[PDB]
Amino acid sequence: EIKELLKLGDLPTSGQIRLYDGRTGEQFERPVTVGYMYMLKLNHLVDDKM
Amino acid sequence: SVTEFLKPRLVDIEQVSSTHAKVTLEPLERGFGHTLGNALRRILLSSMPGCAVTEVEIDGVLHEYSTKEGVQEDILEILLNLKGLAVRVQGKDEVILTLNKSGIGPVTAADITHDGDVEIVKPQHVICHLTDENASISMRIKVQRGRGYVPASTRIHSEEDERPIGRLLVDACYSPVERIAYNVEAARVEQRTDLDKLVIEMETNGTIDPEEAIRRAATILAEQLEAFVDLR
Amino acid sequence: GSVTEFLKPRLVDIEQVSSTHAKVTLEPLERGFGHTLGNALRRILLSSMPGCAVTEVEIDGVLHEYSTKEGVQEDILEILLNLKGLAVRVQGKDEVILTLNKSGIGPVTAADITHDGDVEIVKPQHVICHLTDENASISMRIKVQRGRGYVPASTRIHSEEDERPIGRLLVDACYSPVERIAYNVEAARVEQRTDLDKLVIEMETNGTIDPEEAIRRAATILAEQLEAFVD
Amino acid sequence: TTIKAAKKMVEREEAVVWDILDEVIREHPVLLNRAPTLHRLGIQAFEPVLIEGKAIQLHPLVCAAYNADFDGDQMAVHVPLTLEAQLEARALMMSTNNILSPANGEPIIVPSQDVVLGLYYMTRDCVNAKGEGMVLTGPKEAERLYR
Amino acid sequence: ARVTVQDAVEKIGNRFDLVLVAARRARQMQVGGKDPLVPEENDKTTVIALREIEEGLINNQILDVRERQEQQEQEAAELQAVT
Amino acid sequence: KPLVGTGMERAVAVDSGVTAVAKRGGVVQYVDASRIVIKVNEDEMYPGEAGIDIYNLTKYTRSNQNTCINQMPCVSLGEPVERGDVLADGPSTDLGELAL
RNA sequence: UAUAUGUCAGCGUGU
Ligand SMILES: [Mg+2]
Repeated sequence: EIKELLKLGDLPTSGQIRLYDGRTGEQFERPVTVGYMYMLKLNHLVDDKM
Repeated sequence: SVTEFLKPRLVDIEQVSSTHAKVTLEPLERGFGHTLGNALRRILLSSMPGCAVTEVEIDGVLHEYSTKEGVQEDILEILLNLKGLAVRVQGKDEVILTLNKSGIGPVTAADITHDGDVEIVKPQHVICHLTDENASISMRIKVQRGRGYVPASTRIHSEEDERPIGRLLVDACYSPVERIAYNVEAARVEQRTDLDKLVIEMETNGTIDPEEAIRRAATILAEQLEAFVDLR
Repeated sequence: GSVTEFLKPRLVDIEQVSSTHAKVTLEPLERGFGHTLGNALRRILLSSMPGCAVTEVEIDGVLHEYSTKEGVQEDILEILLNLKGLAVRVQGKDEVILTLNKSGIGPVTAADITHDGDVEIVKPQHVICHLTDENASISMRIKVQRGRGYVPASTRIHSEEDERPIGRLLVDACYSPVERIAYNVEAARVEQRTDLDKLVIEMETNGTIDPEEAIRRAATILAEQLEAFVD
Repeated sequence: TTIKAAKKMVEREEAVVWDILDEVIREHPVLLNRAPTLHRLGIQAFEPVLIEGKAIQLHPLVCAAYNADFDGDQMAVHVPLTLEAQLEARALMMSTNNILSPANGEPIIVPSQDVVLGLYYMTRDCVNAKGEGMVLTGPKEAERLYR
Repeated sequence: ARVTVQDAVEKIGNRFDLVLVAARRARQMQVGGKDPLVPEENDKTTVIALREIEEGLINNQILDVRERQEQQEQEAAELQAVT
Repeated sequence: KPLVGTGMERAVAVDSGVTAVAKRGGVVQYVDASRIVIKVNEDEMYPGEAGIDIYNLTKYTRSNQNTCINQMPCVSLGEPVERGDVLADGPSTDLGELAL
């Protein structure tokens, strides 16, 4: 089902795309898994810990 | 071979939209296309001057973490909306615009008072919403020209007369560009086959022209390389 | 300062490890500019530096790379590898042909090549092969050409299209004078801004030109490329 | 001229204060210690380098010695004062001096996650890759060709 | 600069009295107003003391001999001044 | 909102008292960043009643963990509403869905 | 360095 949903859009079914290095502009030798992940910010702030 | 390098020239500029734009550099020698594209992309994404909103002042508002009677959006939400406003300033380098609105409706960027030098790229950019007939909003917006991302915390360091209660600081993102991409393709010049053509696609906020941005990036790169030209 | 004002290096330090080895330190630089400058210089020096290098060579009595000759300690492949490292400076024309003939016992240095006015050898003591038999002799015709960057022999053999004349072994051409270039970006502080960039460039060349001259030539090439859009 | 003036200047964070701070920390070791000090290697002396931000930057290779991961772990720093304490930190408790575990003599500085993967990927062979079978003059030529 | 003290350790041979000798030399430089026996490359007192210990110019016996010589010359000077 | 969820965000958001849930159906007579006035339908009107429900959202109130508790309206003026429909989004809620 | 006035419980976080 995930692969079908990926195919519905213009995205590869493998889930990995080709990425280029920002600093050097050279394409990475292997495909890298990119996507969207739900990330949370925990209540452990560095400025409150110094 | 020693002096056979072909100087790239700005051939065609394609403005597919108000923000999206495409520029073409041709001809380019083998290998130079990638170098030039990477350098231009890295320079444009970081060191492009532009105008942004710095300080705001509303008559009935004392601090960001407050509410105004008759507006749907919070004061913090209003500041966040103003942060994304796109405005171009010609010569003043610092402008104070005034906005006044009343009645039920969406208060957008088109309601800002007309100034000769300034120009609003997106008049339909919504700022807030008034949900009461007697609700009235009056606002003063400070627009400054700068470079890069300067958070308000660093600007707090200035201590001349402090700030009156009611002047809200807004983080400034002076960069007009938001997306830069480049690609090298085969170029046809006379009967030479080993030539490249560079296509640069730029998505910005509409406050800068692609040709001006390319010229500025090239000037910055040349100024930086002038140190290596005379190594001493 | 100003929106159009950018930081420029003022701690340019040059360390000469050897006659062909150098290390250049530039500080300070705007954040992220060190990577751009280093990558651009590295790419230009590695791929787009004009220079003269050996293209092909023919040796009497040798037909292919998988051949052997009597009296030479070094193999044909090792002879080609030694010829690859030879550095030749030509100010006369694009393509030159030199002849090397020797006989006896001992090494065959680059000083034994026939003298030509335009062709200059920066390392006359460069070792090509060793002759172990006094009756054995070595006679080869080296071809040097002017080009840019590195051109592997596979591309040349795929684009020769001259029916592959016998005895003319192809050898990789290292036109670019640079033998190795690396660049590092370190943290540098001015006043209170500790996030500035400092660029360290370590370069070894083949001896034809000084590494500082190579840096100057690369910068000049980039400036000439960019002059169209400079205002 | 007085202690009060120096206090005011360091409170105002003048430009000369940063140069003075750079001068005083040139070769003054600092003791980094994790909360659970199970064994000897739980506290080690390091040379400080001024950085921005708000988090202490730790060398990866010593993490296995500290049993510390960057998941939210915290570390404490102490400043030796007398010359004797500084010399003990430099000569006895320095990170470079601690290379073998006192428990069994095994080394404590080993690549763990990314160094090993990078070296494994770099030192590998494919039976049919770009530029296979050619002859190179040395490692510098190989680096030039790869770049 | 200094990254390791292994050569200094082998020059002294114990690694425990080496700290004491280096501390004595550093106190002599910092408080006694002495002068380094090695070029001063803007290094700290402890680093300079370790560096000059490394090439064998300073040890316990040498420091004791120099202290004895200074004490004897100061005693001779004060005796001459008294007389 | 979580792009990939489990479908239990709505239940968690509604059951907790963070969000403002309409007690009776009607239309949004008056909307504001700090208060909402809903004109209830005649079906749910009690006899001898004015017929308006007033919800006063909490704006920037300190929580037990020194965090910010803020309620933002999620309805427009004149938009019909029903019983059990969320009128304002509490902290970490997006249109009635939990958003951590 | 001596500054304005810190002690016990309960709860929680990381190894
Ligand atoms: Mg942990």
